[PDB]
Amino acid sequence: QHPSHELLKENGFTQHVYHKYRRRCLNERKRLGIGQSQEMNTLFRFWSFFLRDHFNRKMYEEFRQLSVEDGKEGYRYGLECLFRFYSYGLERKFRPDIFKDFQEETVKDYEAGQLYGLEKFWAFLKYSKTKNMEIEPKLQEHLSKFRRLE
Ligand SMILES: Cn1c[n+]([C@@H]2O[C@H](COP(=O)(O)OP(=O)(O)OP(=O)(O)OC[C@H]3O[C@@H](n4ccc(N)nc4=O)[C@H](O)[C@@H]3O)[C@@H](O)[C@H]2O)c2nc(N)[nH]c(=O)c21
Repeated sequence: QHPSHELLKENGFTQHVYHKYRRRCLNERKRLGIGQSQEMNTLFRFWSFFLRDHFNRKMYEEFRQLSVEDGKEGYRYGLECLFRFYSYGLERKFRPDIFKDFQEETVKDYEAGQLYGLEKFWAFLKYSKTKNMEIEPKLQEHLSKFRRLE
């Protein structure tokens, strides 16, 4: 029924349906204001799921850009979506450039006094089969807090 749900089905993504849906969502974000469009929220959640299995760089960059913007104004649903995309998507297909972004946004989340991102990162490490991942020294320190909860 909802365009996000059509777009998420088996070979259900079409460009004209997505372009229409996106534009309305982004239009309603500007008209009503950040964090005040529920249709925009459906797009954060479409992106979180879609990009796990049909990654596209430009769509990823808008997702990350718009969710980081929302997060600084105080609306964290997009960032929560972003962090799930990182944690579940990098488990499907590891991409070292996306992994570096994941580290950058997690260290930012933690420096803001939040734990949602840091826990998704720890959870990625517990579930992932990727080997010889390079973890930033700063982030390695913050994760060191969860070893005590062992
Ligand atoms: C099996 N599992 C558990 N975790 C992570 O480990 C910690 C403890 O897990 P849980 O207690 O069960 O969730 P919890 O209640 O604590 O918080 P939560 O709200 O659930 O965040 C997670 C949210 O992912 C959404 N969602 C769900 C299903 C799906 N297909 N997509 C989703 O996107 C959904 O919305 C969900 O709620 C949490 O950090 C949790 O994320 C994992 N992480 C990775 N990479 N892979 C995993 O196979 C895995």
